[PDB]
Amino acid sequence: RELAILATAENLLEDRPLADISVDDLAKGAGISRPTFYFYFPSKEAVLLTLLDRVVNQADMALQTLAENTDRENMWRTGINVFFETFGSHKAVTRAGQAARATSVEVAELWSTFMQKWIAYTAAVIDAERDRGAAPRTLPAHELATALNLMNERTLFASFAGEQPSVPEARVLDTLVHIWVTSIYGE
Amino acid sequence: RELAILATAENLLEDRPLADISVDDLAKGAGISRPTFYFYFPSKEAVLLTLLDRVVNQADMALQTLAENTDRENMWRTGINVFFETFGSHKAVTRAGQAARATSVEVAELWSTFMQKWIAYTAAVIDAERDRGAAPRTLPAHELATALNLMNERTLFASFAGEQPSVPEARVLDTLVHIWVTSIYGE
Ligand SMILES: CCOC(=O)Cc1nc(-c2ccc(S(=O)(=O)NCCC(F)(F)F)cc2)cs1
Ligand SMILES: CCOC(=O)Cc1nc(-c2ccc(S(=O)(=O)NCCC(F)(F)F)cc2)cs1
Repeated sequence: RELAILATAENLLEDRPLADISVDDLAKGAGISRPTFYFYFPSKEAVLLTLLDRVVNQADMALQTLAENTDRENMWRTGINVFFETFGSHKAVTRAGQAARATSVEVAELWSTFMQKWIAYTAAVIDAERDRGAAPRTLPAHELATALNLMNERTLFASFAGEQPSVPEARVLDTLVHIWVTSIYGE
Repeated sequence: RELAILATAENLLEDRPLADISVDDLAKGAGISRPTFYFYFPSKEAVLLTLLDRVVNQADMALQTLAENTDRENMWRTGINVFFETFGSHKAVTRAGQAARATSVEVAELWSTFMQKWIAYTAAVIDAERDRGAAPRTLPAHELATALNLMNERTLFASFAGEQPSVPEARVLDTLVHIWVTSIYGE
C-alpha cells in the first residue's frame, strides 16, 4: 500500500503538477481511503520527498557500483551516464522534486546533501588523476567539480523538461562529456 | 514615483522574499497610497518583472558594447564578467527573479528570450574562432554554447545566493573562465 501510493504519485506526476494532485487522487489510485493514506504519509509533499529520496539513492548506489569496480573519456562518460539514465528514467519525479526545492526544506536539504557527496567524489577522482600525472594541476579540484556538477544539474534537467533553451536529450551526454574531459585534462 | 516604487522593491527584496512584501510596503516606501500604486503597476509581481527586465537589459547592453569594439582567455573573461558584475550588483533582484520563473510565465519568457540571445551570440563567437582556425571543430557550437550558458546561470546564481553547494563568489569567475576556454579550445 506504501508502494501503491508511491507508484500512483509517480504516474500522476507524469500528467500534472503536485499542486494539481490531491490526497484523494493518491488514495483512490492506491485503492485505500484518505484517512488510510494519512497512516502512510503526513502529506502529498512527503510522498514526493520519498519518491525523490529513492531516485537520488538509486543514482548514488549506481555511482558507488562504478567506484568499487577503459580510457579517461569513457570513465567520465560512464559516471555522467548514471545520472542521465537514472534521472532520465524518472523525469516526472526529477521535475517535481527540483520544483519542490523552492518550497520544501527537506527536499532542498536532500538535494544539497547528495550534491555535496557527488562533488566530493568528482574532486577525489580529479585529484587521483592529478596524483598519477594524467590531469594537470589547474583549478582547485573541488571548485572545478562544483561547477561541473551544477552544469550537469541545470543542463540534464533543462533537457529532460524540454526547456527553451536546452540541449536536445539525444545530444546532452556527448555535450557534458566533452566539457568534463576538456576542463579536467586541458591546460 | 515609478522609480521610487522600483527602488523600494529592490531595497525590500534585499531583506525578504516577494511573498513577504505587500503593495502597502511598496506604496509606503515610495511615498504614495495603495490605489496610487495600482496606477503604475497591476501587482507586486509586475514590479519584480520590471526590475528583472532592467537588470537583464543592462547585462545585454554591456555585452553589445564589448561586441561592437587581447588574448582569447581575456576575451571570454571580459564577457563572462558582464554577467558576474551586472547580476552580482543586483543579487536580490537576481534571486527573486529566478524564483519567479516557476510562478510567472512573463518572467520565464523574459529569461528564456535573453538566454536564447546570449547562447546564439556565444555560438557565433565560437564559430568565428573556428573559421579563423583558433578553435577546433569539436561539438556543434550551439550545443556547447547552450551547456556553457546553463552552467553560468546555475553556478553564478548559486554563488550569489551562498547555496550549499556553490563556488565561493571570489573564485567563480576564474572557475567559469577555465571551463569555457578549455572546452572551446580543447580537442
Ligand atoms: C572510477 C569511477 O569514476 C567515475 O565513474 C567517474 C566519475 N563520475 C562522477 C560524477 C559525479 C557527478 C556527476 S553529475 O554532475 O552528473 N551529478 C550531479 C548533478 C545531477 F545529479 F543533477 F546530475 C557525474 C559524474 C564522479 S567520479
Ligand atoms: C568579441 C566579444 O566577445 C566576447 O565578449 C566573449 C563572449 N562572451 C559571451 C558570453 C555569453 C553568455 C555568458 S553567460 O553564460 O555568463 N550568460 C548567461 C547566463 C547568465 F545570464 F545567467 F549569466 C558569458 C559570456 C558571448 S561572446
